[PDB]
Amino acid sequence: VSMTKTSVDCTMYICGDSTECSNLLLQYGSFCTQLNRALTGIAVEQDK
Amino acid sequence: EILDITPCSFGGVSVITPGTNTSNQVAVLYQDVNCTEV
Repeated sequence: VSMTKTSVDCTMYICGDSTECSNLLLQYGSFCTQLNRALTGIAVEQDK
Repeated sequence: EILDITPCSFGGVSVITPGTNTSNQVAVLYQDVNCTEV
């Protein structure tokens, strides 16, 4: 029925405490944002 | 001597807010972490 709700911080997962790495991640656009919203989805419809 | 290393940034942060037309008051939530900074 329910799956273990997992939220993954692609900002720190990809770039842990790095500013230049964070800028490089931002250069890719919003991919981190799509990942975050997809996981928040998984969580919300799992709760539903 | 043997020392342990633990990465920082425990958990995340969430925002609890009512409707924009209701009020400006907010409540913050720190996931899977005890109240340390406050």
